[PDB]
Amino acid sequence: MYNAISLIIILPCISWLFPLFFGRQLGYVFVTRMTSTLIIITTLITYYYFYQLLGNNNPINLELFNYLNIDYLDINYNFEIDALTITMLLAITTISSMVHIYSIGYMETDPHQVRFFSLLSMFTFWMIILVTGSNYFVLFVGWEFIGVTSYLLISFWVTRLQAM
Amino acid sequence: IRASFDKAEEPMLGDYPDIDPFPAQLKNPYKKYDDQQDRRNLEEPLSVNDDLYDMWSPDRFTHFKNQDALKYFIGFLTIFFGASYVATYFVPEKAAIPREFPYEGLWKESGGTEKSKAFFGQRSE
Amino acid sequence: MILAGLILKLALYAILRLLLPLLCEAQILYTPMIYIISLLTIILTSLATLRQIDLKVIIAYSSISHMGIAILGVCSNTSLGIYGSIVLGVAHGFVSPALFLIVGGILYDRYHIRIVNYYKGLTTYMPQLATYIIILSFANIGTPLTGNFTGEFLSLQGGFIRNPIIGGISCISVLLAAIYQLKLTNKLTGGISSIYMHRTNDVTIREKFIMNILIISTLIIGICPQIMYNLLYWTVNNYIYII
Amino acid sequence: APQLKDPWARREAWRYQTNFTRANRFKGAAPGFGIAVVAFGAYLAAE
Amino acid sequence: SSAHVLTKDMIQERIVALLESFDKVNDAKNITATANLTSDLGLDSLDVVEVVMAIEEEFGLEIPDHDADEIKTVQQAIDYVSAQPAAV
Amino acid sequence: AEFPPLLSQEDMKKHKILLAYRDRCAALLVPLNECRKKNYYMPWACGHERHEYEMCEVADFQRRVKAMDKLKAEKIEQAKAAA
Amino acid sequence: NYKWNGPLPRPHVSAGHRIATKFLGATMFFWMFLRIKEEYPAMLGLHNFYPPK
Amino acid sequence: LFHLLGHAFFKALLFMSAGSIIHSILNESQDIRTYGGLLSYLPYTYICITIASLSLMAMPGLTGYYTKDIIIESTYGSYSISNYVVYWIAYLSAVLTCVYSMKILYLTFYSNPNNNTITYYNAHESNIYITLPMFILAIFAMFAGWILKDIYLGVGTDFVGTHILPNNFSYFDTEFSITQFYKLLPLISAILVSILIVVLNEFFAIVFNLNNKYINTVYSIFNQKLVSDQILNHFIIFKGLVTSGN
Amino acid sequence: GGGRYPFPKDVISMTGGWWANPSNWKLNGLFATGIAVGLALWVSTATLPYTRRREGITSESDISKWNAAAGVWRERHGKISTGEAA
Amino acid sequence: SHPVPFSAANKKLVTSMYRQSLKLARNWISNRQLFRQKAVEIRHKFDQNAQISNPRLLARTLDETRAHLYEFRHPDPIVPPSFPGGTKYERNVPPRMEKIMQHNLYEP
Ligand SMILES: CCCCCCCCCCCCCCCCCC(=O)OC[C@H](COP(=O)(O)OCCN)OC(=O)CCCCCCCCCCCCCCCCC
Ligand SMILES: CCCCCCCCCCCC(=O)OC[C@H](COP(=O)(O)OCC[N+](C)(C)C)OC(=O)CCCCCCCCCCC
Repeated sequence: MYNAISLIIILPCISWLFPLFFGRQLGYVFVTRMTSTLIIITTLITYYYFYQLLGNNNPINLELFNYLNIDYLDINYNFEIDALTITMLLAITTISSMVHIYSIGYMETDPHQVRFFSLLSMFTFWMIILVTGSNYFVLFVGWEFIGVTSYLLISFWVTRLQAM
Repeated sequence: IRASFDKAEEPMLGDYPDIDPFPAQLKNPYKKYDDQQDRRNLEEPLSVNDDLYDMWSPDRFTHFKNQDALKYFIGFLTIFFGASYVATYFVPEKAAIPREFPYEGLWKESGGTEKSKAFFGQRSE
Repeated sequence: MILAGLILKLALYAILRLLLPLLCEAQILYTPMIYIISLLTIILTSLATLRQIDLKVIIAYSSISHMGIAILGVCSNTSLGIYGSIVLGVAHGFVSPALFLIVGGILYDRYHIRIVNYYKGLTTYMPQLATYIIILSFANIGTPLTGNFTGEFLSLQGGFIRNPIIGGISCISVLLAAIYQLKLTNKLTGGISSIYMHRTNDVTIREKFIMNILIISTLIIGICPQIMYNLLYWTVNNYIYII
Repeated sequence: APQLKDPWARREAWRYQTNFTRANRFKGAAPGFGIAVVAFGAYLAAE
Repeated sequence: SSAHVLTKDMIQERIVALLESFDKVNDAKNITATANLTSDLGLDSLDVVEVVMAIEEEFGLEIPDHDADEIKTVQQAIDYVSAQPAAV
Repeated sequence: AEFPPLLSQEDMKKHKILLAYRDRCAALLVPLNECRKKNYYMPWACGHERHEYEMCEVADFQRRVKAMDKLKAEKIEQAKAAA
Repeated sequence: NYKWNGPLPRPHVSAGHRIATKFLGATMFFWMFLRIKEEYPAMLGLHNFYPPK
Repeated sequence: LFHLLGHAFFKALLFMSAGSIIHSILNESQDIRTYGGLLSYLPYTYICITIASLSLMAMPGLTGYYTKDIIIESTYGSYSISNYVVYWIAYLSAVLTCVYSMKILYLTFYSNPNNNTITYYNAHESNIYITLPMFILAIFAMFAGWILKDIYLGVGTDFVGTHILPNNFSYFDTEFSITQFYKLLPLISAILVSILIVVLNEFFAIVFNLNNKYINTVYSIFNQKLVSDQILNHFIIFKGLVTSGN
Repeated sequence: GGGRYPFPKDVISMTGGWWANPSNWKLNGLFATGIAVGLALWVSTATLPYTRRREGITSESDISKWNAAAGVWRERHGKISTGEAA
Repeated sequence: SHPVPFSAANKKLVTSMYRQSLKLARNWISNRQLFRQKAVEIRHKFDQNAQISNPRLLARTLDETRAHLYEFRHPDPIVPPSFPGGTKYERNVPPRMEKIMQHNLYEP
């Protein structure tokens, strides 16, 4: 019951989605710690995965269900952590964990902390989907949704006209 | 100032007031307007092309007039690229040849078939 | 809702059922004129949308654009063109009714006016309406994992196959849809609450029911479009005239 | 000949007095230099 | 963190100090809440401008003309700086 | 010979060398990659093997330098045969 | 005790900031010197790979 | 790829130090012209920002040296002849790197104060939640390069096995053809111009304050992003909105 | 808390709203951590079978067979490689 | 035109020009010493021509100041963060406290 790749991909999704559903019930305090801690667990998975790959260098895959098999076009939701992917993950996962811990002290006094932390983990999860995907289509998903998430984060102060 | 588009719509206004547009981005921010964000008072008349001349419209720049701006932008670019071309005539020669490889340019390992060596054959040896 | 969702889809069903199985040779001869007309429909209607003032009219113009993409695909003489143009019609008949509900049975019910100049700053007092606006706006423009992307991509595959130039110059719809939709979504969800508008209730459960149905359906076909193939695997090949 | 005095100088003087002089503005820079010099000498001695 | 707040007395202490450091003042112990700039303290019609520019840099503000030219008194300046929530 | 023996095509295919490194010097790249794969690609680990492959390819570089010297000499000769 | 024109006192920075600042500066400058000692010929270009002429 | 990994470590650190600076000041300003001399007040934020700036200036042993100088070298080591110019353009980009870094360091820490007084009474280092990430990222920007240059920039690494065309491989020529002049001038200049513009800003500040009308206009060009921000809106966006309304 | 200002209370969002910190959050935090952990476990155990290493799955003899059959089809259909037509 | 040399309107005008010139110096110059030097030089340049009586030469001088100030404009002026051209203007606006007006007789 262990999967580096499954845990890399689901834990950020948990930290993005659970706050959005449960934030009024959990409060900005616990949300800051839960998203921080889950994204900490993810960074440890990637450092240890980086060690193992240096030992062996046979990338793991994850072949999921079919998005479209119509006619001369098979697109599955495949995923993989190769060498280039594990380096991009080291940057993403480390920087995102630091920022989730730094944005607790920076965003205290801000009323809307929950939506802020949910978006940070959203971007993290979607870049993870970018670097991982074993087809150009799974890349395009992460391409679009990080630009979406960037719109929301840059617009985090919805009253400030220039931010919009 | 009434721009081209805004005085090509003169024949069509009928009874509407032919206002002289002024973008809100240049209006004094320190005055108290009813709508302080958009810098508009309540019953302020609107120009026919107000969607261009409000705050949600693209930002104006008041430092450089746009023609001189275009001169400066294109002049910088052309300087850069022309220097980068001219300086290809003032280039020293390489101190060593490109590497070369044993098996006839590795045509076999590049996916050759003894007739496509021109397409796939790497450097001689 | 009835119009945008279904009556505009009748034109697509009319093509596939009357115009292609018969009149095949006229299709393969007059297709380039169709590509002219669909391309002009896309770009000009999108640019016409950039300078409108009424909310409901803007959603209407978007419907013209997505149908024009769907015509590029169905009139492309390819399987992926048929399966995309159909999926555009389905996902469009999920997304557009939601937007017409938001701008015609929510805001117009509360404040009885459709001019953008009044509307600003809904996010403060009407947050759930903000969330729905942005989700539906990003589904309208064709953000992936939504049927309005999978249909855009497939129709532009087939339009690129038939005429690569027109099928690639029509990829700017990916941009222009974002322009005329986000210039609006930013205004509504953005800024300080409008002085002209007082407060009213957030969305009620009836409308939340509707929007959540219309979003679950498009997310499903955006996540696994292959479910619809079990009905259409014949139709993607009956109407292909290729020797 | 070109020389004039500012009426505010007593106000603008604290920008040049203690803990803002050409010394104190450059002391804490290279904050840990000396300890590291000593350790690098110790480690070269440890070779 | 930034656990700091302004008060009418503190604004008054800073304004009089700003004026005590000003060489073109008549002399000290004329400076008070009721002090005029042109009559009591004996200032030109540009020293008032320099004093207002000084209050701006001191309390971190931006005072336009229509709010500046009406400052003809120190207590007026105090009530003004008390009427900006961001008075630092 | 400053170079070691050239590997055959099949041992190259066996160790899966990259084509840029599939040259005269490939014999010493193999143990280096094995020691790196063993030592987890740390820098303090396989310094000897790195030194060997580096010196061998430096020898190839010097050979190529002398060939460029020959080409320059030949072209000057042709030039002062043209005049 | 606020001299609104006077010479300001020394700031009362904590120990965790004075201790840690000195630690990072120690490790930085030590890592620089140790790398420069073991790697000066490479960064200075003293090895002449070119053949003797 | 290696410069990406470094560039994350020595840039996110900078943005975090910028936040701790901006919050130590009362009004949360983002202007160096109103920062001054927080060095004695903010030492921990200072040591962290200067680490990143040196990891940006390619100081020896830091990640930026390994990640950046080697690209400046392959510009010379490439088999193509016309890439030689790009060495100089990269080199000018480097000396500009040391310029604007040391500018922020002087204007923010070494210079004479330019705010009021109360800003300096209430300046204070920020909480544990801010420091500890800057600590760890500082460790990464100090050590990651030497720890991972055997994987990425190594000789025959095979970790990232991208199928390079042999004809285009130049890393051996890059490391060997390069001479002393073309291996030292970047590092020398990065030290020298850095220290120099510090000396000018601290002793001969007139040099940056001539108030010439032909220098100040060039400052106006390089401010406002080579007026491209004004080209875009007026000639593209605005002539799109008008065409759209047409 | 620090820096606060009034806010409407009837405004309801799935997120907190303004400075959301209800006086029960320890219990709800327990429920959320439990669900999240159970979900992560269900996902990892479910996706285990669908994993594989890039290599080691397909023997090289099978690859040689398949490439042989490729040559057979190519010559039955009388096709030539890329570049030979010169 | 009639720009009177000793009236309130000219006073407002010249005070505004003096404010603007000082802010331009503060924005253009980095160091503080040189800012004070330029400030004193401007106050000298003003006191030198505070004495004029002919309206014509006065108005010519005001036009010269307008051209000078236009010639040393700054594109990125220093402004406080919490004030209009700043980075923290309408960041967290306290929402106006309003009561729920109703629109329908059956729906909330
Ligand atoms: C004339 C007919 C054109 C038909 C074809 C379509 C052409 C491309 C699209 C242009 C059409 C006009 C678009 C108008 C949309 C404007 C919407 C709007 O009102 O938002 C304004 C927004 C900028 O917002 P702004 O006010 O500047 O805020 C900054 C202050 N913080 O505006 C924006 O952010 C800009 C969004 C568009 C970005 C397009 C950038 C293009 C730059 C191209 C440079 C060349 C690159 C080379 C390309 C290679 C091609 C081979
Ligand atoms: C992928 C399929 C959909 C995934 C599920 C996403 C919906 C979950 C519910 C979100 C509720 C919420 O975000 O709150 C709604 C927020 C409220 O802001 P607030 O933080 O609560 O503070 C309240 C302070 N106001 C009242 C001043 C704002 O309204 C907004 O400001 C507009 C931002 C919308 C964020 C959208 C979330 C990201 C989803 C984008 C994916 C396309």
